[PDB]
Amino acid sequence: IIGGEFTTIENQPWFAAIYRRHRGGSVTYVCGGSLISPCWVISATHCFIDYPKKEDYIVYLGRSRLNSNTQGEMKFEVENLILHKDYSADTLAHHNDIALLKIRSKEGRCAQPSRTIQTIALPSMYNDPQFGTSCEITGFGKEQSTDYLYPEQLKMTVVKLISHRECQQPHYYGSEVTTKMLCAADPQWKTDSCQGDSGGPLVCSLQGRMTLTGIVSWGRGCALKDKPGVYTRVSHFLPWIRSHT
Amino acid sequence: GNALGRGCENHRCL
Repeated sequence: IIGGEFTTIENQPWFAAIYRRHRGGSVTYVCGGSLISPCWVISATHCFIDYPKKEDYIVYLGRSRLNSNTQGEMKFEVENLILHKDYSADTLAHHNDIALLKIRSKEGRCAQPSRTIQTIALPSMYNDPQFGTSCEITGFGKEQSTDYLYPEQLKMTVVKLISHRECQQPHYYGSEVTTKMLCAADPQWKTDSCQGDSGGPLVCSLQGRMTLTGIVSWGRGCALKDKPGVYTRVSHFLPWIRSHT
Repeated sequence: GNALGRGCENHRCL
């Protein structure tokens, strides 16, 4: 997250931190995710496509820090890694960028809700907030493009949803952004998601309910003028999510 | 991998 605010997991209790174990025992951070039911975390296919081996991955819930323990945190393995069959990537745009991770503890249990671990509501069909709506994003991704390490503390920021018409302008993304994608950015281009935030939530208060409207997917650079963050439009994928869970 | 932005996390060269 470029700019924005340091946060803690109680403020973002659906947030899932996903890491990959390497041969030799080193563990690196991959991407964010969101808990949509006790056994299911939703993320982005692009985070796993090149290493699609579910045994490699560790998922934490209730975690506020990248490489230290948070009280109440819970550690999981991936029982099922489900990537979208029609995923593809162009030069900038990623398509069908959505993935589900069925999580289980070493004892075979799913998440136990607490003050720091909660599910986030899915949106209803064809129901997204109006452009101009302010929504939040959360993640452990880069704070500046010159960063070679991720921040140790979780971050969040607030961005505004941008219309499809605006996002398809020639100086934005033209026809590379589709109706299955949502653009969001800061009017001053000072805050944005960045590399490492992918897979994480774009949450909007929708009819008084905190809703998983988007999943961090792609964008040109980070907090670059006329280059919004692009998010998987979760509301388009409800049948896929329902069939695979 | 590559450090070319959102979309490119955890990628493999070749």
